[PDB]
Amino acid sequence: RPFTLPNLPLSSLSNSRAPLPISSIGISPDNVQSVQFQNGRCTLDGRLVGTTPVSLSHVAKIRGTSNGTVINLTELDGTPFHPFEGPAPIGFPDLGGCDWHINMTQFGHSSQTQYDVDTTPDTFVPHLGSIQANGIGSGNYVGVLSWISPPSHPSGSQVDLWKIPNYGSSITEATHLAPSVYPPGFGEVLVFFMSKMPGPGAYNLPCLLPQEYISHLASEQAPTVGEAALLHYVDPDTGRNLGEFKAYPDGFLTCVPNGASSGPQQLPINGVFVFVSWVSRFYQLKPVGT
Amino acid sequence: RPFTLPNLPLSSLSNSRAPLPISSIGISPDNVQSVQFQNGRCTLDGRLVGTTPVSLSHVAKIRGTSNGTVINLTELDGTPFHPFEGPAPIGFPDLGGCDWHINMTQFGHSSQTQYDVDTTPDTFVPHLGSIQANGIGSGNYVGVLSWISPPSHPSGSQVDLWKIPNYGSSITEATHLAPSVYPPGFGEVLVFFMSKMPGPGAYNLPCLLPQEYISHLASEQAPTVGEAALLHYVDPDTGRNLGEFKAYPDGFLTCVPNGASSGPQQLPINGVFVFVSWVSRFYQLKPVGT
Amino acid sequence: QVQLQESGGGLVQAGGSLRLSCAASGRMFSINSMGWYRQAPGKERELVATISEAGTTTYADSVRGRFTIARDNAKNTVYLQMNSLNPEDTAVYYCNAYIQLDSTIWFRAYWGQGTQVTVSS
Amino acid sequence: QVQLQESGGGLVQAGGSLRLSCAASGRMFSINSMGWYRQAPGKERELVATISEAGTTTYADSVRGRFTIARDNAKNTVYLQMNSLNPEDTAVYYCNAYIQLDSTIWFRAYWGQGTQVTVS
Ligand SMILES: C[C@@H]1O[C@@H](O[C@H]2[C@H](O[C@H]3[C@H](O)[C@@H](O)[C@@H](O)O[C@@H]3CO)O[C@H](CO)[C@H](O)[C@@H]2O)[C@@H](O)[C@H](O)[C@@H]1O
Ligand SMILES: C[C@@H]1O[C@@H](O[C@H]2[C@H](O[C@H]3[C@H](O)[C@@H](O)[C@@H](O)O[C@@H]3CO)O[C@H](CO)[C@H](O)[C@@H]2O)[C@@H](O)[C@H](O)[C@@H]1O
Repeated sequence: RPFTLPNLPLSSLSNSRAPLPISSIGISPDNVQSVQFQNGRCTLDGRLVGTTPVSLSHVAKIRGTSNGTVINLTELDGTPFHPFEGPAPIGFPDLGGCDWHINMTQFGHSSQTQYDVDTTPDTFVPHLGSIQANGIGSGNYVGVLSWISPPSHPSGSQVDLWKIPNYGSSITEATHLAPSVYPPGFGEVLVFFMSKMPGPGAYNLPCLLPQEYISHLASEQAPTVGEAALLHYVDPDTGRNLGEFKAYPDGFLTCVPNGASSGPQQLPINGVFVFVSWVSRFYQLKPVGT
Repeated sequence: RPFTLPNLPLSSLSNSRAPLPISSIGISPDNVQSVQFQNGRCTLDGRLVGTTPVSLSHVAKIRGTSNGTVINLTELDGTPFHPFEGPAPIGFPDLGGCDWHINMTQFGHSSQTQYDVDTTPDTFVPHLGSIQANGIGSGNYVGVLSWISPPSHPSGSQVDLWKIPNYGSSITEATHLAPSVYPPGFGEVLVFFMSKMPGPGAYNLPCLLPQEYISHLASEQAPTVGEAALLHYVDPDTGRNLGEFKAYPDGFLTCVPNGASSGPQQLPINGVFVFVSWVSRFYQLKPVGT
Repeated sequence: QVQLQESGGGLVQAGGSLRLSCAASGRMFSINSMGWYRQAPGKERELVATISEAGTTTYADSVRGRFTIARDNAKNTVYLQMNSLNPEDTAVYYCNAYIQLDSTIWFRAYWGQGTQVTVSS
Repeated sequence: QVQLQESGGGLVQAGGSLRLSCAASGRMFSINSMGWYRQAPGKERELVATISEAGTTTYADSVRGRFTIARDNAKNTVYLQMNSLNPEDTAVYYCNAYIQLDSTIWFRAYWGQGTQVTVS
């Protein structure tokens, strides 16, 4: 099966770390030199990684039973969560550097409840299936991430959505995280898909792949023939190539920007990524901007 | 381009009328002899119909500015909504027969607010871009459907998700609805994808296509060569054919059930719909159950 | 179009009686409840009486025992007879109906144009 | 593993002095604030003092002027000098630290084992 990407404009696609429309292409600040997102992780031959689900209806959601003290998590369908098979149930939010506000509803009952999640206390152990109830009364709930706010601890910290939470361990390896993603070098920077996230600030949530890419790749399961996939970002109305990109087998895109004030961030979002050919992982890209 | 459906199990896909995971296959009650859903409407060659968006991040969502009395709607990206091109902005909820409870958030502000929507009052005119604020204070919001409850009018009515709301008119045609979908007859009934919807009842929300089918079809844009697409519902672990189905060009599936207690509703949801061939609309299906 | 046409009303002395009628017309698939509302200038619209399609009637507290609501399903007409009228009943009276345009579509509230009722003293 | 180990404490006469120290060890990327908390019989755990990595100090009202918090970033150790101890200072004292396991990961609160301080 020849490798393909969805023939859909980015502006009609969704973030993969929260159910939000894509609003821009971004690159990370210079002091961000690797990320370890657990959602929005899919390889080019369609292998889901981390806590990534196939569908947006599972993204940044929680399910569990509160006893007034803790919420004991399950998978979103009510199946038990198996610890030490992943850092959290599938779809569990992975937004570090903020407090979460999760809208909780119940099957068979009225009303919604705002669930406020500090991800720093020692009671936050999603990797063992338990997080603090923080006032949520006993019952079975499904919650979806609704908005975010500055982290409660450390006090006064700025929001930093380039991080993932600590899923409840004193050693990195114990939580079976998806591996980190690094810029491959030679001027290449990672490309992120940004979404505006509600809350008391100008919050921009980055992810590595739109959710519709993930379900497409998981369905296609195309053999990754090459070391890197050369892409063109194409304006669908004219067909003109707005810039070359590389998609790497681990499931991320890069580009050589030659500028953060004139580069991929300045591209329009009504464009489409088109696979061109398999190239060497060392194929040197033409810079997007000047 | 050969016609395809996503190679993904139904249980991993989403409803197209709300961001909910699919939990069962269903057929309509006997007294439901046509539906007119405005979301979850896509042709087999990828033409979006009604208010259907490409991505789940637009589904059952609203955006607009309240003045305390009315909410003046826009499209979800904030661009103006132009009346008389459809019944509502893209993605606007289409759940008739219930009250809506929409979780409202804002960019740049804290907090969420439950917005309670009666769809019967004379102030509910989404097709003209305006709905009653019902206590929502002044501001710009984004809202997503969170849960539902029995309709306020007529008082005492049961929830009936086989309906769509009246988008604000005294003449049906004024709102430019997507056309109704009818069972073709001769033992063929429409097939629906069910999702559990939170609220004070055992609410099951039917839709005609999973959202991931819609973004696949919109991307593939495969020419509809035949009058109907013969499908097999296949268990991915064994490869066994669990039943024949027909997908019709307007974007709906049918089957011959031979029973509501023994038919498609009893099929497991871990299966995959696989395109077999183009057939005549007169192709006689083998019954699913006994 | 759905159309509500009201008739009746007018001027009456305190203690007198008046009758209102309202006809629903147009292409429609179903009609549920029909009712009467009233609004005086500067005040909010308030319920007076409703009657369901089965004939079940509900009245506002201020008018129970004095007003009578009736309905003719074959003509889709609702009637209000008001007895023992006092000056606080002076208002514009509106006909109301919850109508289902088609079998696939939910109900909508439709309103008549309004008829003035004036009770002098 | 990331671990917080407390040392010091014990029994002193009222008016006396005590020093508490807490060392953080294990593989970690950064430590933000470090602090001391205490919990007395019948009460909830409450803040005593915190110190940021820049050295900024905050104290509870009940101990301002008597207790002093210090920090040595090179050894990742936080210190509490307790002077003029009175019977209301009797509690189990806990070391606290917000630590980043790796550069990609957000902070987590870690606690020491807890050490009794008794003022006779
Ligand atoms: C509005 C609340 O937001 C969350 O609490 C956050 C907390 O909000 C505080 C506001 O910043 C402040 O203006 C004042 O109103 O007090 C609020 C409550 O403490 O701010 C901290 C950071 O300092 C965190 O961001 C909290 O998450 C939410 O948890 C609350 O339930 C409220 O919705
Ligand atoms: C809990 C509320 O739900 C919505 O109001 C619905 C309304 O709820 C009523 C309950 O059914 C009743 O038992 C009691 O609790 O009063 C509630 C409020 O009136 O019920 C009607 C139907 O009779 C509709 O379903 C309403 O939508 C919501 O709008 C409210 O804000 C509350 O969350």
